[PDB]
Amino acid sequence: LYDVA
Amino acid sequence: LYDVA
Amino acid sequence: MTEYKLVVVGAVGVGKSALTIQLIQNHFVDEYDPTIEDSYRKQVVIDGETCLLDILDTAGQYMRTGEGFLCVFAINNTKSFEDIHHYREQIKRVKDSEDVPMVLVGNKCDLPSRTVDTKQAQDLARSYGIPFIETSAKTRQGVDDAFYTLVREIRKHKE
Amino acid sequence: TEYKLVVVGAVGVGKSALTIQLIQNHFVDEYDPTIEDSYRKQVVIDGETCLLDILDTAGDQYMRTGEGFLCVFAINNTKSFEDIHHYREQIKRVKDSEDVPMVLVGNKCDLPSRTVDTKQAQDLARSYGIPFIETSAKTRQGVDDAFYTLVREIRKHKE
Amino acid sequence: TEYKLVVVGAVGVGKSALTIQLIQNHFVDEYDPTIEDSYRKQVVIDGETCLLDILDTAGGEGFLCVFAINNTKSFEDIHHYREQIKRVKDSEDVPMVLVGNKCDLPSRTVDTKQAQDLARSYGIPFIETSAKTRQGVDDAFYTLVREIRKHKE
Amino acid sequence: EYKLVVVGAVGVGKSALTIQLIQNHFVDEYDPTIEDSYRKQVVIDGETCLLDILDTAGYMRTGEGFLCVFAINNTKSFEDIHHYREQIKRVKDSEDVPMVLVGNKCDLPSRTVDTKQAQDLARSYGIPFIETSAKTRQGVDDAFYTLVREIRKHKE
Amino acid sequence: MTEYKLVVVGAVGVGKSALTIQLIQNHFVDEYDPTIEDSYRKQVVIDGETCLLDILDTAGQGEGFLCVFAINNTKSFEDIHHYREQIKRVKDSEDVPMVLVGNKCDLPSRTVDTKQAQDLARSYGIPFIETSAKTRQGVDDAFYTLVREIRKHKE
Amino acid sequence: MTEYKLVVVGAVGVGKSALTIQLIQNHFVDEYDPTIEDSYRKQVVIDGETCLLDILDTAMRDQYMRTGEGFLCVFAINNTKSFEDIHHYREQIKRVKDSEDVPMVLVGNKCDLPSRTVDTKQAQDLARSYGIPFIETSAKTRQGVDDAFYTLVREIRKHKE
Ligand SMILES: Nc1nc2c(ncn2[C@@H]2O[C@H](COP(=O)(O)OP(=O)(O)O)[C@@H](O)[C@H]2O)c(=O)[nH]1
Ligand SMILES: Nc1nc2c(ncn2[C@@H]2O[C@H](COP(=O)(O)OP(=O)(O)O)[C@@H](O)[C@H]2O)c(=O)[nH]1
Ligand SMILES: Nc1nc2c(ncn2[C@@H]2O[C@H](COP(=O)(O)OP(=O)(O)O)[C@@H](O)[C@H]2O)c(=O)[nH]1
Ligand SMILES: Nc1nc2c(ncn2[C@@H]2O[C@H](COP(=O)(O)OP(=O)(O)O)[C@@H](O)[C@H]2O)c(=O)[nH]1
Ligand SMILES: Nc1nc2c(ncn2[C@@H]2O[C@H](COP(=O)(O)OP(=O)(O)O)[C@@H](O)[C@H]2O)c(=O)[nH]1
Ligand SMILES: Nc1nc2c(ncn2[C@@H]2O[C@H](COP(=O)(O)OP(=O)(O)O)[C@@H](O)[C@H]2O)c(=O)[nH]1
Ligand SMILES: [Mg+2]
Ligand SMILES: [Mg+2]
Ligand SMILES: [Mg+2]
Ligand SMILES: [Mg+2]
Ligand SMILES: [Mg+2]
Ligand SMILES: [Mg+2]
Repeated sequence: LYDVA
Repeated sequence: LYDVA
Repeated sequence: MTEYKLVVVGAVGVGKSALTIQLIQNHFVDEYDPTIEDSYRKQVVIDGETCLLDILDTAGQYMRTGEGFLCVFAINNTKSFEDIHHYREQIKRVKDSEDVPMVLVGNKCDLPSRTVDTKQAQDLARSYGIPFIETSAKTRQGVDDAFYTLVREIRKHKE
Repeated sequence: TEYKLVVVGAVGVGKSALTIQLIQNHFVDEYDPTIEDSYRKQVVIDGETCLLDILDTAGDQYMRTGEGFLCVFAINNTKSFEDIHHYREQIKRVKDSEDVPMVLVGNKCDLPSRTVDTKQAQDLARSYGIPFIETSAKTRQGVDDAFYTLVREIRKHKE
Repeated sequence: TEYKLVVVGAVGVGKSALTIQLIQNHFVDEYDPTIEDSYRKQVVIDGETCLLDILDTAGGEGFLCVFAINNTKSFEDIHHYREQIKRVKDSEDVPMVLVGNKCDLPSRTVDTKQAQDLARSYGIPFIETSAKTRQGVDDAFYTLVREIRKHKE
Repeated sequence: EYKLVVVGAVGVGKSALTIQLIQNHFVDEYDPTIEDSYRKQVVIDGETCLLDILDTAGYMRTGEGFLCVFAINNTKSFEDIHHYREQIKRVKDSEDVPMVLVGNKCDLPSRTVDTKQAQDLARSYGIPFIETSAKTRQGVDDAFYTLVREIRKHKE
Repeated sequence: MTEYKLVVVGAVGVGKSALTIQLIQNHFVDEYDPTIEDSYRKQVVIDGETCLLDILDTAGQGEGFLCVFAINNTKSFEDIHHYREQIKRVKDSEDVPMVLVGNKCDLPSRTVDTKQAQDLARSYGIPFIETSAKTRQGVDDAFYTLVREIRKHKE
Repeated sequence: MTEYKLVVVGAVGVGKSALTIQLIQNHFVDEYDPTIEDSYRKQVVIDGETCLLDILDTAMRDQYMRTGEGFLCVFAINNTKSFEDIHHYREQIKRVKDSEDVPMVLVGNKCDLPSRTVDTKQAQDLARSYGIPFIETSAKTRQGVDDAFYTLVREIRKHKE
């Protein structure tokens, strides 16, 4: 529920 | 990381 | 019985002991070994109250039961003044708390050898709310005021 | 005298930029929406001497003693504008109260690249009575007014 | 189409913390200031596509002379750094940008005045980064490219 | 006919002031761990006097004028002035010794010790202040010359 | 150059240092060790003139003396004559400039009326002000008015 | 942006640098080593504009004495040799630039001294014999110190348009 792309 | 100088 | 367990953090050569041993032992410590730390104590008629300052003149190299810490920099320094965050976040890290009673005091204000204007020595202290005073163990300025104002900060936090 | 505020919102709206333009005074080019400290600053609020211990939340002790929430959307967004109920009810969900002091502000009104007209940014805010303002941390517009107006909302609720 | 940048500065300022935050994306809690690789990354720099092959030195087109806003020694070491860069390139006009790192800290002494009139004493841009926030972190390197573009044309 | 001393820390430019006024060129580097008793005649201030100077690095009894010097691109040095203020008053066991606090190396744009500090401190003894930089020969001679005025004063 | 060498005499507990250090170093000394004394100094734009105050904050154990009592004292107010005649005794003169000031007048816990703090001051001609280092009241005017007394005695 | 590359030519002992370091570094240079010459600079709110004075006290040097957009040819008003080296540094400036129309301003420096011989007449008819403006500076005073540099920009601006 975060990460990057 | 004690030293005198 | 009424008591308080206080700590005195800071760098070496600022005056950590000079405050501990001018408020307690009552005379300007010409020099005290910064590589030792005893847990000093003294009863004083603190604020219309009878309290026992079991202080600790720490030097690194207790700090759980630290009720009120005395994080202290030097006004004729700057390295000691930039170590505030590294002595600040230390105190928060151990107590794992972002609201621990404290007071950042500016020691050795008796020198004209001074650089850290009261501005920096406020906006920073204002940046944790916590009080600020300007001591000088050669004079006994806010020396007692520094410790006394920590007690109120302890009284507050609980209630 | 003191208040412990919170700033809720999505990523990319401006949550911290308001907290770090009212407090630290400069447009933060980019502040990671993945870290949150409990910032603070004393200001001469509204004929009064008050402490804004804010919190730039990014999804304890605060999200309960959140005396006033800065639920904020972006005027050049749309999903963030649509996210405020999941932020509207969240605030009411925890506090289990249908009357919590909050102010819906519209951030980044500095952009001409905008779609969310003031109508939206009113009839929605009129559907909670709580005030609305239009901020932009690149300008410091209603930046202080959003926080200031929240204080009036706290003072009211109690009395 | 690329640019070859360098990052000079003292120990304890945050030379690498910028250099790995903007390239590898995370605040390096502590990077041993005794090593230096020639880092690189492709980014859509400013309406263009360029390759920032950098080098955070510790003891060439655009240097990143960097001081710490919570320092003083590093701030006063910039001539020993601003002459060094001029000394190598035997040129009195080499593109650079003096940035003030780690402005996230309230334990700060170097006011923005110092961190301007000094930068204004070479014209070269000034920003204030803090690799714990990614503030002007990219802005510092991005602005350096602009300084490279100028000098040619 | 004056015996002067140049007190200061390492890295301020103690030697740079003594060898640019006397030997006339910017000393690219002087090994501070050494100290001669340097001298030079100059037609000081409408008068003919001999500057037998001393670039101390840690006379200290006949030091008629101490050139207590800090670096405007330092701070540890500017803070040490008390450690050097009291030194001079300690030896001479006197709270009134002719001196002049000068801010050396004002040529560098990396300056933090503003002229305010470099005055209210100097104002906290009355003793004059100037701003030298041996790369320029600015107040370099002015610092030594104005010390002479302070020696003449104390006597009369 | 223009200067004045002043001395601040009085008992312990009045605030001899609180006036020296609030005029000069600018902040209420919450407490100052009454067993120390430096010869403090400061340049100020005294009275349309550029004069240097090289003061002295004596505690025992000169051009103009700042003989001072506490308005919330009585022992300190009754040592004036002994601090008076001390000043006369050294300068072996009955006409030395000074100014008797009443310090710590910011306190409501006061007993020494302005009457006493005048009839006594009127019994040497020399002025009288009421200072309080917590406020910076006549603090400077106490020192400033001394300079005029020095200027007078000369010409 | 808005930049201007200026040069300060003159003899030794007039105060070429004193004007460069009073306008920029803001204090009276009691004595500056005449054997050195850096390319000083400073941003100022010039004349309803924002311009950058990259100056050069002469005593890259090709790069400047070649794009010296405006030269500050300066004599001392308590001199005469420096005032006679007028024709030697202005032919110099028009030699390199191979131009008889180079923006410049002849200033009379150190007009603070009562020991002056070069009347304002000389210090006009000559400046009138290139049209270029004249002012009277003194770095210990900051008189026309900035006025000399500011008026040079006007001459740079004009020459183009
Ligand atoms: N002998 C000596 N004393 C110093 C030096 N630097 C500071 N002091 C004095 O030492 C006093 C108190 O020492 P302190 O700083 O409390 O020891 P620490 O706090 O454990 O490092 C201060 O009031 C200073 O004035 C030094 O280099 N040598
Ligand atoms: N150029 C650029 N700017 C960005 C980008 N992401 C964020 N920003 C800027 O940073 C702000 C969004 O991040 P921010 O609002 O501070 O995160 P939050 O406050 O925690 O929600 C916006 O105002 C943008 O101007 C990006 O990818 N590129
Ligand atoms: N892991 C760790 N990091 C620290 C500590 N103290 C400071 N830091 C962070 O580590 C960084 C220092 O590394 P850095 O300055 O990048 O090394 P340099 O640029 O090569 O000199 C600073 O930005 C601090 O924020 C510590 O005790 N431990
Ligand atoms: N730029 C530069 N200057 C240096 C270097 N090494 C030494 N110096 C100079 O060496 C001088 C220190 O010696 P000096 O001041 O004459 O000795 P002192 O009089 O006893 O303090 C400084 O003025 C520096 O300018 C170097 O590597 N680079
Ligand atoms: N810690 C402490 N400080 C005091 C006490 N009484 C007075 N002071 C401080 O000492 C200051 C007065 O200094 P003063 O007595 O006038 O100097 P002196 O008269 O020459 O000894 C007052 O402003 C108080 O702040 C006391 O009982 N304890
Ligand atoms: N009386 C006197 N004045 C001097 C002497 N040497 C230099 N000066 C003064 O120092 C100033 C030097 O100006 P400066 O900017 O260094 O000249 P520049 O190098 O040609 O630009 C002149 O205005 C002179 O009045 C000297 O031996 N005697
Ligand atoms: Mg200690
Ligand atoms: Mg954020
Ligand atoms: Mg490194
Ligand atoms: Mg030496
Ligand atoms: Mg006393
Ligand atoms: Mg010159």
